[PDB]
Amino acid sequence: QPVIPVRNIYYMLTYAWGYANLEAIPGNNLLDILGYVLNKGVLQLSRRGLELDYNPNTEIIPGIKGRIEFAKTIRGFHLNHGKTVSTFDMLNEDTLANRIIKSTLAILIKHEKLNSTIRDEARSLYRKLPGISTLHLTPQHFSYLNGGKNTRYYKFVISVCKFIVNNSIPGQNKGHYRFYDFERNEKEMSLLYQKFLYEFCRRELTSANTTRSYLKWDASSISDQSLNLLPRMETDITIRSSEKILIVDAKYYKSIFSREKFHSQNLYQLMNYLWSLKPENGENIGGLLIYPHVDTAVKHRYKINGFDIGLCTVNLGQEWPCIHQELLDIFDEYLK
Amino acid sequence: QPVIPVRNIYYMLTYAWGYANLEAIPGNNLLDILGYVLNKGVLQLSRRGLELDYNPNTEIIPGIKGRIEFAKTIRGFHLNHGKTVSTFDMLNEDTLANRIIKSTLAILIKHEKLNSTIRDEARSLYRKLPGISTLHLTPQHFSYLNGGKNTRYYKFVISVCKFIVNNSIPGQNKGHYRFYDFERNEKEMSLLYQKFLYEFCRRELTSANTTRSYLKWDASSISDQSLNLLPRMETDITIRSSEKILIVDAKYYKSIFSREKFHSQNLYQLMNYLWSLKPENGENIGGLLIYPHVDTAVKHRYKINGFDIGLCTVNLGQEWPCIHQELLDIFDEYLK
Amino acid sequence: ALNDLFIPETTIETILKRLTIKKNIILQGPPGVGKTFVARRLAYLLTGEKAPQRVNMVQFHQSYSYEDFIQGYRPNGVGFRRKDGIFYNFCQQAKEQPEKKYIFIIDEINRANLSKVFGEVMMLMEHDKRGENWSVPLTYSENDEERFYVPENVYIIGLMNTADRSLAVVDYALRRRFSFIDIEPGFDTPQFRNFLLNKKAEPSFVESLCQKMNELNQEISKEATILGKGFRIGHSYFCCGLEDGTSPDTQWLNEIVMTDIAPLLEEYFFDDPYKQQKWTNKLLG
Ligand SMILES: Nc1nc2c(ncn2[C@@H]2O[C@H](COP(=O)(O)OP(=O)(O)O)[C@@H](O)[C@H]2O)c(=O)[nH]1
Repeated sequence: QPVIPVRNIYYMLTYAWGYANLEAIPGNNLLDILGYVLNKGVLQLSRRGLELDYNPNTEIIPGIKGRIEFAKTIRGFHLNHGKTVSTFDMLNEDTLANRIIKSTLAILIKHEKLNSTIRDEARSLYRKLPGISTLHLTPQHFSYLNGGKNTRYYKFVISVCKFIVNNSIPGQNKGHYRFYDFERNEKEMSLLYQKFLYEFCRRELTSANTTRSYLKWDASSISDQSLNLLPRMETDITIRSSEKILIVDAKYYKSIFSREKFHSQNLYQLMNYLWSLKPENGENIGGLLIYPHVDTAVKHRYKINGFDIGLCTVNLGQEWPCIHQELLDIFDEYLK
Repeated sequence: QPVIPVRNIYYMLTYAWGYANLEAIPGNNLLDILGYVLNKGVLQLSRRGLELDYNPNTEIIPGIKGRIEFAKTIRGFHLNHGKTVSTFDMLNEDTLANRIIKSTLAILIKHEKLNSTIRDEARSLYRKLPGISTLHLTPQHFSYLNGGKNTRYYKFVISVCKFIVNNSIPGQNKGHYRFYDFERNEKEMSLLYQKFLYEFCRRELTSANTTRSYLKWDASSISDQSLNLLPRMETDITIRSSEKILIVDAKYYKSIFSREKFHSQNLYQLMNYLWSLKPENGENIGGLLIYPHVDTAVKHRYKINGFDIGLCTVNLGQEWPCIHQELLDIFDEYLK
Repeated sequence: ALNDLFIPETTIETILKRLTIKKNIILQGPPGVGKTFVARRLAYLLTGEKAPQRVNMVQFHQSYSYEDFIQGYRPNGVGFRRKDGIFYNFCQQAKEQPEKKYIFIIDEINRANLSKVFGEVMMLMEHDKRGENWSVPLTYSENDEERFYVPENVYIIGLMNTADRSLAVVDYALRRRFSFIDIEPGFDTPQFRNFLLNKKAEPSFVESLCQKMNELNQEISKEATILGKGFRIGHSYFCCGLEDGTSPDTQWLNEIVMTDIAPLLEEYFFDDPYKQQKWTNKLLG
């Protein structure tokens, strides 16, 4: 049951969310890394200052604050017992975003398997936020925050918070929590990898233009113009440049990690994308299959059906910069 | 959780193995049907006569039977105590094939959920075979019988016996057995359907010639002539006729049973088979996707990439003869 | 008030001991188990007389306040006038007749905030701190000398609905004082069957009806964390609607299944309607 070293995994999330030294922490397992990110990450926000959103408050007070609501005032007859119904703007850190952080920290502490230092430091931080109210978190709360009025920095940790909550399982005890075995399932690993490249290519490949492209079948049907029964076909990524276009399909498989038979089932999808796609520029058409491997990286090229296609792998577990170097070396060959 | 009526399933196995009234039995569930087949099936063999294979016996007896083995005779000095070591041919029903039947019947009786009549009648039959020795069955035993010296009839029930043993699970009690939920998993259902058609087409479509065809990629690679990394591509079926060839890919899906999005992922495989395949005769090229549906049957045609392709379904649960009629109606349209 | 009560004798007898001591009980349970009915009849039992006058009933809601409950200043034609509440007035009758037992019925207590409502008085209504000794002047009292003291005679009944998913945590201030009691649906009980057999219901339909609902009620209790045990359906639907002498039969039942039970399942099972169809079928089929 061999898997990727965990420290490298965190980098892939960075590109996945589109936005530090990990050598310092001695805990190989993921939650030690991610918990340290949040626990240290919170400190950066607090130094500059946490988000303060004016929440209006309509309450019954012994005096005038802001705007009096005449209707509620007389109806409750609060004038006689020296009270008014007035609307005013308390400035708090009680926003939905900040509550998530504090509620999240409870889960992080409650996790049964964790570094002692990480749990200790956060509990002070949990104590350091008295005004904010704890919450019982659901994805719908994170869903509400897609507006992103908050800064770019806030969205980073919240994206992490989204990862932790979904990847948290109750363990031995009713109260405490246990971390998900993220590594073992390919599907979430796969969706990460596809998302990892798509946002990554925008960053580094400034030379080329990169977009996900929807394609429509060349078919015509007497029955239906819809062709609803036909499969929806949406590229993982297309990375177009003036001299050559290139479509890529990448996935994480466990069998391919083994150095025997080879899993290239996704290739069946790839060719069909090439065929229905017709280039107006007509510069060239190229294809790529890239998969994760652990030990070493091997690159091949093919001339299959009049198309120039490459199958390649990357030596995950090597080093993050050389891996970053490795992709730029890779794409340059085929992007030509 | 809707599934196919069970009585119809048995017919699909018939074509799967390549070789009766099922209305008589009142038990809808599968093992009631299949157990009744074996329990009645055994009776047909016994009437004609069970297989008797001469098994040589070398034993120490008080006299001469067949050929005396001089070496073992003197070495044990059996001459002096009036005994000889001789090789002779007892004629028994103790063959591996027949032992499987008797051992199988124990499992059938031991199954916890079963019709009373089925269990009662077999126990007599279990009693009716005294000489034969019980066995603890494994697939390796069935594997040894691939030689098939036995008649065509014997192989039928044994094929059933292969199905039952694999699809038997211990249930509530240590001793008793419980039947597998065959219907729910698509994979075994799928391999049945692919096998169901392949042997079925040989029977009915005498007009056309039907073979499974291996295909080789059009690619060339500088790295390797092997192209081991490339996927192995083997047709489910090809049904070639002088006027037109046709390749079919068929699978059993649960989502498609629902009348929404459509699962046509296998189609990606189908087109690629058409491309690498080049016809020497050059009469025509056609494609078919056929899936199982429950309620009703719908047929569509397409002109996709210069190829004439059909997507169709069959109303399983209707009736076995009309379904048999339905396929012949289906293939004739596209086989043209 | 005890001729045909579907609930077992144990709880209703246990309550009588519990109430005579603690004087602050919460009766939990699914809606449609006669939470008002059992307590209303029990209210007569503790008194021993089937008399309504001593008994008073109020339904709490989020905006129910100290003004309605106890004392408020609603206006007369010209100027503001202090107006007695329900509980405030309620005690004045009990003070005259200490030998007698006066009982206060509070439906859906969890919904409202007890503190804003009771305020000062929440200390007093606890069983120990009762009588003139614990008397306190009220908030709106102009003169300190006038006080409100809870007599020991008072017995307080609170009804809480378990069914709501929106409920997360019971109020702390509520929990410290009241003695919670769990009321089962009691779909399988002697007196409920004995009531049903007295009406023109054959044993098979009774055995059919009681057994099948038990399977459904068992399902909801089975998934403990997913849905509370108290979510399980009660029996009050089968009581009412038969006043005219109507014979209960499966033809009659299917209306109640569709009319009354179906929305109840619909809210409880909000994820998969096919799962609802699994359970609706067994009720009739
Ligand atoms: N005769 C009789 N009626 C009952 C019994 N349980 C409930 N009922 C009646 O069911 C109806 C509803 O009672 P209730 O629980 O207060 O309604 P809720 O507010 O929805 O909870 C009233 O007519 C009750 O008297 C019972 O055990 N016996």
